[PDB]
Amino acid sequence: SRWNPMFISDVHKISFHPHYIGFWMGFPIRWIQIVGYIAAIDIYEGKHVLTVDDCSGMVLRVVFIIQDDFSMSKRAISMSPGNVVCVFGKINSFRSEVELIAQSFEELRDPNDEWKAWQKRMRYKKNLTKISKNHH
Amino acid sequence: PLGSDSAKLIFINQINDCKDGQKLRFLGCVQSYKNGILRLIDGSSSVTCDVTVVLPDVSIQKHEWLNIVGRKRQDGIVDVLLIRSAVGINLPRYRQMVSERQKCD
Repeated sequence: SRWNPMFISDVHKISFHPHYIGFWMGFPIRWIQIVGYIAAIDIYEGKHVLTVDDCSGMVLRVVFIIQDDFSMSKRAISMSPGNVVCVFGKINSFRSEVELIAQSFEELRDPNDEWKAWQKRMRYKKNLTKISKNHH
Repeated sequence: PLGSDSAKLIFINQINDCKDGQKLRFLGCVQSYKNGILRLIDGSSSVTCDVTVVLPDVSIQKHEWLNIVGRKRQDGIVDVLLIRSAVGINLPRYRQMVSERQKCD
């Protein structure tokens, strides 16, 4: 569908039925965008994981599959805790804790980029909530 | 070192409304920086920030704005974990969004 800009706490609320897409307020969700600062960096075999916090009450593990994009993966571990990133990716529900498989990301170095991201997310959530209430 | 808990985005004037040990994120204006203690203010409110373990590698200018992520030690004192300059930030829009995030579910 779209790029669904979401808060991390809401990402953790998406419902899955294991048996490609999840559902948020009844809406099918696959591709999502999140914005927050890097709380941690963990290195795994074949993947780098950035834990991101957007202050929504939950943090999100963002996975960079090295072989899928060596370039982006390199930029990912070049980051430092405290850096703010805008990540676009797909939700992964293999484990009990959902994670985001990154497709692309950009570091946000303009201090104003974050509140604009919060603004966009509150507006998006409000609109989807209204639609969901009118159709249900 | 930051912990896996999510920070509560608040105003400095709300720090004393939170529990000790809680991770907090807030913006503040530099009033003074001495003896490992950074004093930040926002309007009539203020907070003492311990930056002894996270000494910036660049000089801090009086009245500049900083984004802080840290843990509340006790009323009026925060142990800093992360510091970043908020230079050029649109304060009115920033406070508007902080308020909205606290009010919207």
